[PDB]
Amino acid sequence: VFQEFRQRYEILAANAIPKGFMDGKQACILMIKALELDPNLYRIGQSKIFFRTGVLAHLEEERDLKITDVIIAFQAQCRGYLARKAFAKRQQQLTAMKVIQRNCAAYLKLRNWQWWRLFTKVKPLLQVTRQEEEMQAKDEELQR
Amino acid sequence: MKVIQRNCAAYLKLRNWQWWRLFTKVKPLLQVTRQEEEMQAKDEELQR
Amino acid sequence: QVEEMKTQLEELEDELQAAEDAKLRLEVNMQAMKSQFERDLQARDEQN
Amino acid sequence: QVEEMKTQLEELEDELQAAEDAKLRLEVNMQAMKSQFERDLQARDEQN
Amino acid sequence: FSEEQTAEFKEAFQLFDRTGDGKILYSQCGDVMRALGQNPTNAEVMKVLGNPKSDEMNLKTLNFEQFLPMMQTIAKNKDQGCFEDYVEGLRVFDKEGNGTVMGAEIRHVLVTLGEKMTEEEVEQLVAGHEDSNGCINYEELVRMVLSG
Amino acid sequence: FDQSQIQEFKEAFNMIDQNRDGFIDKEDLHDMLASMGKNPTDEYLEGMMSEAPGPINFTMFLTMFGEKLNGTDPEDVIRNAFACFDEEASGFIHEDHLRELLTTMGDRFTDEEVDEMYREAPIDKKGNFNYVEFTRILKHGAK
Repeated sequence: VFQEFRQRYEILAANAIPKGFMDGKQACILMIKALELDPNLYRIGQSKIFFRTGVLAHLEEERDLKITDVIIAFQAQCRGYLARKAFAKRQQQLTAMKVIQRNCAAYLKLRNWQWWRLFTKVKPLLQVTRQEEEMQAKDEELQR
Repeated sequence: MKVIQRNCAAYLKLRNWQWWRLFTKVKPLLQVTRQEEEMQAKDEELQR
Repeated sequence: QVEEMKTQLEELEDELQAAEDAKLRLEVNMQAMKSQFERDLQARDEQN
Repeated sequence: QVEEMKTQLEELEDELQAAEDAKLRLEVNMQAMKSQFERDLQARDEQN
Repeated sequence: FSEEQTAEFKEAFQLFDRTGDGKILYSQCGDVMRALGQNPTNAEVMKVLGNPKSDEMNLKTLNFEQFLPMMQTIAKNKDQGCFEDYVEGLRVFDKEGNGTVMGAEIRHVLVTLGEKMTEEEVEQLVAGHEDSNGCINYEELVRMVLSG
Repeated sequence: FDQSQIQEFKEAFNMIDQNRDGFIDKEDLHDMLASMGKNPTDEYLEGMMSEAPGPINFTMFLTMFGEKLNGTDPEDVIRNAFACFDEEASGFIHEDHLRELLTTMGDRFTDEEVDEMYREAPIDKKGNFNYVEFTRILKHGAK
């Protein structure tokens, strides 16, 4: 159809086309006139346009050879955006990791000290604070 | 019917024991409140 | 001057101990706040 | 010599104390800002 | 340039070191450069990377010393593709000019045009902005990428 | 310094100080482990009394467990850092994943860490590791 092809391929030569969009049929007529294509290679129509074989490939390539600039530009920009986003994510993960790291390294330093088995055998005995905190935790859990 | 014997014998031989009586005194004296009310509220909420 | 140098060393050791305690507490608080806020954002996203 | 050493130590102590006070103030401010941001994130999660 | 931001530069450089000394792979250092706002195409990267090959890029790392002239050459670009470029090109890339752009076509023409990227790259790029119409508002995402 | 930690330490101490003198002696831990099981060899007791400047007093072991412990973090922030660490948020990351990340996370880590972790963690039969209870064990929830 007129408007589809027009808005899709006017990138090739939109030099002097009036920005006020005239009749879509007339608009594509003038745009292909500017495109300098032989009439027999296509079929002008009252509602749609018809084309030969392989001509779209020529038009596709002519279109493709103009978009690469935008292609590579936005590609670099989006790649850098993803890069900085993943960078912030990984550095936050690394901060959390350093916290976990300090903790487990302290555990390493302490998992083997003899006092540990001793004073850990006794902790499960006294639980008055544990009893109370579990009472309130079960209260809110039962309410939920 | 051979597990009830341990329970009844224990309750009998401790009922006369004055130390078991002291224990069964001090718990209602000042100990039943916190833990007993906690467990009672837990059981009530669980049943609900 | 010997007494003054002793007092100065005492004040310096006191200030250094206070600064070390404050720095340890501040690092702990910063790490805790960061981790907790990140985990809360993650849990909120999971709940959404 | 001892007086010069004590003066150097006092200058170093004053400088380190000023630096540690600035660092502790910055860390307390950052912790407060993090707590406020976490509360705001919780409120925003509830609103969401 | 200046030591003004070189402190942040140093901490970021050593932040992504797999050896923890100041030697970071060529792919990785380009990724850091892109994360530093300066996000050029890998073409000019290799151009200023001594024109190496993929093997050298994945085996040879870089010190922080040569990293300064490297971002210097990167700063010689002094500009990249503009915002009006992206908005008008995406607007004219759609089929009907309906304020949006279809998704699958964007994914395809992104992974299969010019600079090649994996599918999950553009996937997590477009992720979150999807809609039942499949036509995402290119404007919000492009301004998010530009500002972000 | 933490209120909960200091209160539970002094609680366990006044429970183990069977003489209530504030001075921990061989009698206390000896009879405690005897009631628990095999009595401790007195050389172990002397080595445990070698850190303190004498009969372990209250502030003595207070300071010793402080200097041996000050620097860690409670399980809350541990599992907080663990939460965003996993996208599934169920706490079931893989242990070999933990290995491949520990080797270079921040500073480089060796093999003793990972082998000790695997030999002292309830890992599943393919690598998946759960920390919802393991981290609490690290803060002495069960061990």
